[PDB]
Amino acid sequence: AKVFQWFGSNESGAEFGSQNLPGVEGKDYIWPDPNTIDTLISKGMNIFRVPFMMERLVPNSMTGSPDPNYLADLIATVNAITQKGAYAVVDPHNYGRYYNSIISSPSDFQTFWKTVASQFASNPLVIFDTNNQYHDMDQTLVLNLNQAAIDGIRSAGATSQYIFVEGNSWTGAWTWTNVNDNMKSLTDPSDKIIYEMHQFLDSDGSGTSATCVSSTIGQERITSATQWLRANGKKGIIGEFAGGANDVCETAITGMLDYMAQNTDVWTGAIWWAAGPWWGDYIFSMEPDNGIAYQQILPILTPYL
Repeated sequence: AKVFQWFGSNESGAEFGSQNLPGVEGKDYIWPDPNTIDTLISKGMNIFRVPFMMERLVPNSMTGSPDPNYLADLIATVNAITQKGAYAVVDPHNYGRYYNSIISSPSDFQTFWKTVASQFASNPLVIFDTNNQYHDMDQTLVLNLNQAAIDGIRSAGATSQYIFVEGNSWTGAWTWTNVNDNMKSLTDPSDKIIYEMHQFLDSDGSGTSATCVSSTIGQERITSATQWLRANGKKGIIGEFAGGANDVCETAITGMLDYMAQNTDVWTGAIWWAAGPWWGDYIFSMEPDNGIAYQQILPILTPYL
């Protein structure tokens, strides 16, 4: 694995067009291309995070049965990643919400997670990610949803796999200590919780501009999260990060990762946002062979692979 336990990319597309449910495959959304994943594997990446919509995988009620077609494509994508030996993160890219309403039933969420984990229980290279970027919702609820997900996953017999938990405030690293302290209390009989945090480098942290605040902004924005993980005996991962293809952002990216590399007692690695087949000229596209980050950023990341 060289520098970090995990270093890789998001593989985005199956969650596209979230205003259109169920939406239409090939029109509103698309699954990752196994051939370009293989290229990224060949460059040394060993983790691929796969966003999908909860409502497309389990329509109508989260306690119901899966949609066969969307599930079949999730299964195929996971197997393409893991058959080679890399890790696949199963990411319900749902912001703590289901049909655009806050998930307020931990029991219902636990049933959803038993359903999903049952599909992958024997695969130790699957990582379950409780939900992408909880935000603007009750802090105790976020804790309880993460715990319910863990309980559902382990109840399915999926005991070998790591579980990525996410906090409130869009799971931002720079905001973590201000809001997410209660997340320290999560329990897991397999002792494989990783605290996933996200971090962008533009002024407001939204990850929507190619301009970075400064050449040190990434390393600055993760220092207090690093100390929190260490003080509480936890492990973390950066599950979503990017910067534009310019000198300032390239320096900020390297400085962030160099800082994480001297703090591997807590940091397990990082996952770029994003590859996937429908990004075109996106400022952060890691998609081989022509994404701008694949061409201009990947060369600066090779030291960590």
